[PDB]
Amino acid sequence: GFLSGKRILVTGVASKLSIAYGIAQAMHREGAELAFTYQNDKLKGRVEEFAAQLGSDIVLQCDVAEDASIDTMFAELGKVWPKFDGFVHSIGFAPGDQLDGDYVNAVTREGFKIAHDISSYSFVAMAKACRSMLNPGSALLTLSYLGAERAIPNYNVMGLAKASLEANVRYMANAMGPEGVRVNAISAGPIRTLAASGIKDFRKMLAHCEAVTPIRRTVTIEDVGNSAAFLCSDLSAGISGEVVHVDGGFSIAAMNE
Amino acid sequence: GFLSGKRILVTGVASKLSIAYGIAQAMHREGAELAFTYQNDKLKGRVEEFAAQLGSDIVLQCDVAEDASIDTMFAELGKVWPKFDGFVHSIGFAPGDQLDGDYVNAVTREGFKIAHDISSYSFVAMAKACRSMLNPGSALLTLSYLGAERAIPNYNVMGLAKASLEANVRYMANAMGPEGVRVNAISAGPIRTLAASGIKDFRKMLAHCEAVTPIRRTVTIEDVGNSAAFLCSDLSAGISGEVVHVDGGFSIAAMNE
Amino acid sequence: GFLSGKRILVTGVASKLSIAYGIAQAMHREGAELAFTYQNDKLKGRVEEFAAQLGSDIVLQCDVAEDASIDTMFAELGKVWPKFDGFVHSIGFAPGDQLDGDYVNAVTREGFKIAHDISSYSFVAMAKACRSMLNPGSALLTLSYLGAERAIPNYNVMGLAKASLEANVRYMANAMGPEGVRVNAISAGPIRTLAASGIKDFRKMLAHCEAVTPIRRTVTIEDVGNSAAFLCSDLSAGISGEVVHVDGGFSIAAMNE
Amino acid sequence: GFLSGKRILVTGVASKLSIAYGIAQAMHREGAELAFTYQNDKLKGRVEEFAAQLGSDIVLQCDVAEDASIDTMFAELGKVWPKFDGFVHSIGFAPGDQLDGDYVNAVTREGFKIAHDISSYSFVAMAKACRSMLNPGSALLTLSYLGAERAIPNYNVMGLAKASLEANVRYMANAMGPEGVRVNAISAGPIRTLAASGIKDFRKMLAHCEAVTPIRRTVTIEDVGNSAAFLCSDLSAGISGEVVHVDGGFSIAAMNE
Ligand SMILES: [C]C1=[C][C]=C(S(=O)(=O)N2N=[C]C3=C([C]=[C][C]=[C]3)[B@]2([O])O[C]2[C]([O])[C]([C]OP(=O)([O-])OP([O])(=O)O[C][C]3O[C](N4[C]=NC5=C4N=[C]N=C5[N])[C]([O])[C]3[O])O[C]2[N+]2=[C][C]=[C]C(C([N])=O)=[C]2)[C]=[C]1
Ligand SMILES: [C]C1=[C][C]=C(S(=O)(=O)N2N=[C]C3=C([C]=[C][C]=[C]3)[B@]2([O])O[C]2[C]([O])[C]([C]OP(=O)([O-])OP([O])(=O)O[C][C]3O[C](N4[C]=NC5=C4N=[C]N=C5[N])[C]([O])[C]3[O])O[C]2[N+]2=[C][C]=[C]C(C([N])=O)=[C]2)[C]=[C]1
Ligand SMILES: [C]C1=[C][C]=C(S(=O)(=O)N2N=[C]C3=C([C]=[C][C]=[C]3)[B@]2([O])O[C]2[C]([O])[C]([C]OP(=O)([O-])OP([O])(=O)O[C][C]3O[C](N4[C]=NC5=C4N=[C]N=C5[N])[C]([O])[C]3[O])O[C]2[N+]2=[C][C]=[C]C(C([N])=O)=[C]2)[C]=[C]1
Ligand SMILES: [C]C1=[C][C]=C(S(=O)(=O)N2N=[C]C3=C([C]=[C][C]=[C]3)[B@]2([O])O[C]2[C]([O])[C]([C]OP(=O)([O-])OP([O])(=O)O[C][C]3O[C](N4[C]=NC5=C4N=[C]N=C5[N])[C]([O])[C]3[O])O[C]2[N+]2=[C][C]=[C]C(C([N])=O)=[C]2)[C]=[C]1
Repeated sequence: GFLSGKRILVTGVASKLSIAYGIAQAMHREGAELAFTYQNDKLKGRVEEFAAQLGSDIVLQCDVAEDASIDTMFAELGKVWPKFDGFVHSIGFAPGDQLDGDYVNAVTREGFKIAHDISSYSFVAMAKACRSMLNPGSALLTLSYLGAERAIPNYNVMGLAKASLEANVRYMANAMGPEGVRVNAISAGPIRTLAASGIKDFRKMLAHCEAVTPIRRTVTIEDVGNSAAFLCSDLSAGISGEVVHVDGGFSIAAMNE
Repeated sequence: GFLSGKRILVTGVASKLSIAYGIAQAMHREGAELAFTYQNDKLKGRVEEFAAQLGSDIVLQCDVAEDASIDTMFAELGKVWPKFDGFVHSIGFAPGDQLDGDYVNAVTREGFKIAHDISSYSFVAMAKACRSMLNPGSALLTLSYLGAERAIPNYNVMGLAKASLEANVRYMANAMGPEGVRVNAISAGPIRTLAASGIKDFRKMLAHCEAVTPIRRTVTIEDVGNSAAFLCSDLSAGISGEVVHVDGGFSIAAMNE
Repeated sequence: GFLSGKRILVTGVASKLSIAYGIAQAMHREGAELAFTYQNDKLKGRVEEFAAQLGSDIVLQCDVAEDASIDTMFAELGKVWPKFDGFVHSIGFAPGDQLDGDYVNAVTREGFKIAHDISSYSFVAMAKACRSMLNPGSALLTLSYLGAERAIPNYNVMGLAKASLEANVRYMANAMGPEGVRVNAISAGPIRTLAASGIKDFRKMLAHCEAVTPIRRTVTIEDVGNSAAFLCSDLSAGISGEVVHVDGGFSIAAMNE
Repeated sequence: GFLSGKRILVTGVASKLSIAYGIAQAMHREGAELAFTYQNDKLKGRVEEFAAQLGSDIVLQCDVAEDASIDTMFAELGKVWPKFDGFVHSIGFAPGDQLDGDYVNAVTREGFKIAHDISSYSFVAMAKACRSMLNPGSALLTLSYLGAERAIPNYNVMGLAKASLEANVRYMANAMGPEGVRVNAISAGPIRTLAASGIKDFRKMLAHCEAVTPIRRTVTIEDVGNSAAFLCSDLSAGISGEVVHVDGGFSIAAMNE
């Protein structure tokens, strides 16, 4: 496949509904060698199981809240992947109280802080820590949301964190391009799922989106995974510092009703 | 390849330096069946020759200045491709007097008109004419330039035409998504070439670009072709109405010096 | 008045409800000396009457479709204002057939032509004609619509025209900057009126807007007039090449329902 | 004055050269009643003196790092202004180590934290504290920089902070709109000063700008003050959630050299 020869590290797998699961599957199908991380002991077994299904046994703990955890993970990856071709950052977080109702009333100093630490800083943290082990032609990827560009109900502070993330993509791209590294983000649409969200009234969001999206449907983790694989392959060599909208055209339309 | 089974029509091939040549090569490598058009008798033989090299013998005349030429071409394609999976619009034009010096002084009613007719209207003209023969899952693609988003010296009126083009992409995406059609544009960087441009002081443009581009180089028709092939494949199903910047991050940086 | 000592030329007044009327009223209130042009005989008296109310007797014909018309209007204007300080361009026209239905179907070569010629080229056309009559510190203004940036049902090719116009603003800005001239555009939201708009199902556009607009109402020609006055005044000295949205935060929110 | 009958609170005055000083001067000139806050004891007298010149004796301390500080400042402010009409937020801070060199290297968890906390969260923090003291028709203003939108050498994490701030503007705009409050930001260009900036090789930023800025000069706190006054006045009633660029067309041109 177009990823054959590539050794990628994938984060934020938590279930078969996880965007990163979809990305992992796709990258594997295009012939990449994958490594996985997990946040805690609660997820360890699920990921190990998924890993194995995708021919991997490089499963490491990483909680991006702790620089030490990041360092230690990269230290262990190195034993087996002294050098590698990048990573997919699919992590995010904020306290629930934060995503409910009036943004001004909801937001707090600490929530803002957490949302931004986990959801935005963490991406560069990882780059900072594995910078030396990345190969030229390596690609870093993160996932964002329209929430960052427009004010979305209930999305509240994640909107801010995402905007920070997308700026991060650009500052990182600029900093690392000269050494062979490309950095982009995929801004995906709300994915239709069964589970339950943090975004309040997500179910509606999905409903409305399908009706007014040019392609007339929500996207899938497949849709998202296919773009990520491309964006992480040498086929995208000319693209860096970009936020690609994978939302079936939702963002470019208006008043479709 | 990821384009296997796909029947694409490619325009604007004029030489081995043509962006569309690069797109054609790439699409062919990913297993698509290609058809070509040519503007006039002066180019007919070169294209026929390229076509053959890419296993095609569907070479038709099309001058997008004439609706009749468009209709007639689509009529003939139909004999052999009653239905097909889209097309790549890589056409553009403006009178030379137009791209030299102060924009206000240079621009004229007629130049503006021509630039916009050929460079922007032509894309929807083609869609209008082959709408009925497109298959669900079909993808339409055009090529644009930063010139459309920023004021670029000498680029003058093409800048306007390009802005019209990029708006066209969105209006077309919105109109055709519901029937299975996706429409995007690639905004490519200035490509390093030997030939001579219409854009005055292009050589400099290339020079400056390489120095301040995050990847530290100009892109290639390969870079561009690889993105187009992806954007025309089912791998991009979740992307429509988008203007993807394939310029190695040039647009996202500033004052790099 | 912050406009005191300015001679500004106002285009496209056609009723007490026209956006240009509101721009005129504000400018006059802020101390500007005004002049008016009208499109054709049928509007002569009306405009002649408004002008009276606005303490002016400078009323000329000008059909932007004709270069000679523009040359002449300025030739005449200069008999009384050999130098002035900016002209407000509130003009645009598409054939109605163009504004209803599927863009791709509705669109036509001629329709496209006319829309851009009148709605876009015209703005530079006038700049070009009075360039030497302008004083340092002059400012040119035009009026856009969100349709330039997003696909909006029925707006169709007007959307492409506006996009072209907004690109014009920057090119013009970049060319006349060094000689003391600023060029900007105001992108107004839909203004609730009683008459009938050439734009299809506009009433609904109105209803929807107020509900989801952050300020919870539609803007007035008053609101628009005021921003207009400011942008043509020395108070906006640091602003050029700008598309200022004056639509109550509408373009920035998403899924407010 | 178009600000007559308004009570506006001004933040971040630290010298005669501070952007807030210029915003104050303009607002005062346009008839606004002003109040000031200072960060710490070391600035008390200075601000107390400016205020005097600006016909005010409302001078309070406020360190946005502390919620209690904000609560108290407003508690005190309310003894004299139980209701007012908007506060101007001209505050931001990063640790210097952060602003020099390779972003990825320079950056650090704490640096990132502080930058966003002070430069971004603070703005909503204040909104949140005086929300009930605000009159219908109030307006909040903040100051950004192009670094939010583009990667700029050395600006580094401040770039992420600003991006976060600009997202805040929209979220805030969308939340307080219905209750009569507008929120906007002015993205100013680099202002030529004599002192020394915490920002690295800034002088050069200055030199470069004037050369390539469409108006061919840097903006003044005067230019910025004026736009500021307007945006906090009823004249800008139709404007909310907006990032107005006040940098002489700089962000819009490309390759002017
Ligand atoms: C409260 C809350 C939480 C969280 C959040 S986040 O994450 O951020 N998100 N989510 C979801 C969503 C979103 C958006 C929209 C919609 C939805 B977001 O905002 O973003 C997202 C993210 O980023 C990504 C992913 O997602 P998904 O796949 O879905 O997810 P999950 O499965 O859950 O996963 C996640 C992950 O992460 C991790 N972490 C956390 N924390 C941590 C971690 N790691 C390490 N460390 C630490 N500390 C966990 O574990 C998991 O695994 O993508 C995105 N998106 C985008 C777009 C769209 C989407 C959808 N879904 O549709 C998604 C918020 C709130
Ligand atoms: C004067 C002048 C002319 C022209 C023009 S255009 O075309 O538009 N262009 N070119 C170039 C350039 C540009 C931009 C930038 C740079 C450069 B533009 O603006 O755009 C472009 C286009 O669109 C496309 C393509 O290109 P290329 O590939 O290079 O080209 P060629 O080879 O030349 O080819 C073209 C074509 O077309 C055709 N046509 C015409 N006309 C017509 C036609 N067809 C049909 N009909 C009619 N009527 C011919 O024949 C040929 O084949 O892409 C683009 N780009 C973008 C970006 C970048 C680039 C580079 N190169 O770098 C490109 C202008 C002015
Ligand atoms: C069918 C058609 C379509 C369109 C047109 S227009 O003009 O272009 N428009 N209208 C309306 C509207 C719009 C948009 C949106 C909405 C609505 B549009 O597109 O735009 C507009 C314009 O531009 C301006 C102003 O308007 P108004 O004021 O409303 O209107 P009127 O009153 O009618 O005025 C106009 C004018 O122009 C003129 N012209 C024409 N042609 C010509 C002229 N002049 C000279 N020459 C020539 N050739 C007449 O006469 C008159 O005065 O603004 C805009 N806007 C924007 C935004 C918003 C708005 C509202 N309304 O809301 C508006 C056409 C047709
Ligand atoms: C090292 C560092 C960095 C940064 C900062 S900041 O503030 O942030 N900045 N600065 C400067 C600049 C910028 C940008 C660009 C350029 C330059 B930034 O980033 O920003 C700015 C700001 O925001 C505003 C204002 O500024 P200015 O006026 O210039 O300054 P000053 O005078 O110094 O002021 C400030 C203020 O703040 C305050 N704070 C702090 N912290 C705190 C406070 N308060 C309270 N609390 C707390 N905690 C002090 O005190 C003072 O007063 O604007 C801006 N900008 C924009 C644009 C442009 C510009 C110019 N300059 O050009 C500016 C820091 C550090």
